[PDB]
Amino acid sequence: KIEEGKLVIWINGDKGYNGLAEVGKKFEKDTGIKVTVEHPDKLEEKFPQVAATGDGPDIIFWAHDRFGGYAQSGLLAEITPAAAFQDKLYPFTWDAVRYNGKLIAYPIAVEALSLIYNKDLLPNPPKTWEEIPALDKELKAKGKSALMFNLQEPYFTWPLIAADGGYAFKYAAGKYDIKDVGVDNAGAKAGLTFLVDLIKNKHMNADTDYSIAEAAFNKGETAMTINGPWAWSNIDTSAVNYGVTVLPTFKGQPSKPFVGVLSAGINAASPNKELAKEFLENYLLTDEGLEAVNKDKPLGAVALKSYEEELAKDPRIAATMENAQKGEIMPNIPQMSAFWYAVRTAVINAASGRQTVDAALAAAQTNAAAKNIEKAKIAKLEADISAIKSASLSYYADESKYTDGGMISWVKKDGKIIINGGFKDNLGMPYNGSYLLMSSPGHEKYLELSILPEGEISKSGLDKLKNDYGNLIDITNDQNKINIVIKLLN
Repeated sequence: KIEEGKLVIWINGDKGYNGLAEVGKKFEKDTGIKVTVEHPDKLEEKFPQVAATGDGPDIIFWAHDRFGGYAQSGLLAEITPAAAFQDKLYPFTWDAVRYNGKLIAYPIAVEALSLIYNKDLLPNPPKTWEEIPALDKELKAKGKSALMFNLQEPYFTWPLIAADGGYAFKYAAGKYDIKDVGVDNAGAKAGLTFLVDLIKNKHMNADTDYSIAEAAFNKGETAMTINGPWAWSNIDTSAVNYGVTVLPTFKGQPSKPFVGVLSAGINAASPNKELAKEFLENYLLTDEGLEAVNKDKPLGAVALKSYEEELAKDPRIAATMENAQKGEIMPNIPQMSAFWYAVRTAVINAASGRQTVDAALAAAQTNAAAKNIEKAKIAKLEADISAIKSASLSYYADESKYTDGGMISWVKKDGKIIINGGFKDNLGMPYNGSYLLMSSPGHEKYLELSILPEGEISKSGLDKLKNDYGNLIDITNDQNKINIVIKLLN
């Protein structure tokens, strides 16, 4: 497994490993424990594999959104920072490294999209999205465009869509509700419509991707663009007088970009959790520690309050932090994968005019939430089946039969359950259909529960019921009233 008495650290190759190695030198100097900083490739997928076998690095640096999945697999240890140390970091950064109720990583850096503008073409960037059309008409008269940014990835268009109410997953009490997606709400409809209106009025092109927008801004063809700190170096080699500021507002509300928090997690299988904690809290997450890493590679905005005030001297870094505070922490749950494809398809379909804004977002809401909504409905259906079996078994232990009276029927009328003018002996009934229990007086091995669910169940849903009860289910009548029968006894 992992050798005791040392620290193995994984970080991406674009992060400051030479400066991080210097922090390890000062740590070895003061403690005698050697620290090796390696930056191998494909570590975001190498870690969950290798750590499942109880191996890997002691500390892993990566964006916070993948750590929630790691925590679900039990690959990350719970960190124990004192309240005194937590106050050294911005409070909202601690929310990016939370799964369930526990802290599972140290926040390091903070990144978000910002508005990048050409100071020669536009010395005063606009504060609102609504004034960009008139700015484009004024700039097109001189052969320039107002704004070009990547429309192919929902990461870049989401700040406008979410500004008026859109959200990925509802965050309630440290937990994300994977059944609640805010893609088809009124706010997302307003944001996407304004984006589509910009395209239909020839202010932007629906085929604009990352490379086309970056090339146009670097050659001084467009006055503005939307990008993150990773693109600054390509603008510096272009030498165009550019600035970085807060994203424009939409309907009086700020744009809400997804916030990415570079985080350091401790391997649950590491025998050096105290060493990792000591290194991260009192060596890396200091003014000297972050400066050494930043001298090797700029971190952008950082979660440490004391050092962020120093980095904020760069107005580009100050703008990145400002847009991040006004944005939404990117959910760290693996259900975001279905969110990305759903929104990506909706934006592309609406931008090219293949669907209406309502039809694109209605499909995306389905593409992002329907499978998780059905998973809950199926589990509640199985909860009723186990409850009916439990109550039927409790009748045997005290009486001498199952149903007693021949048949029992549950049918859901208008909000309540009824047993039809005759009581026998709380079931949510997620599909509002009908339950019916079959048993003839005699024997001890003949219980048959038949269900007539209302609504509809996908093929992936019915197959979930075939993977749980084996051959104990015979699904008939796939048209009109579907029928599910289960033998509650083995």
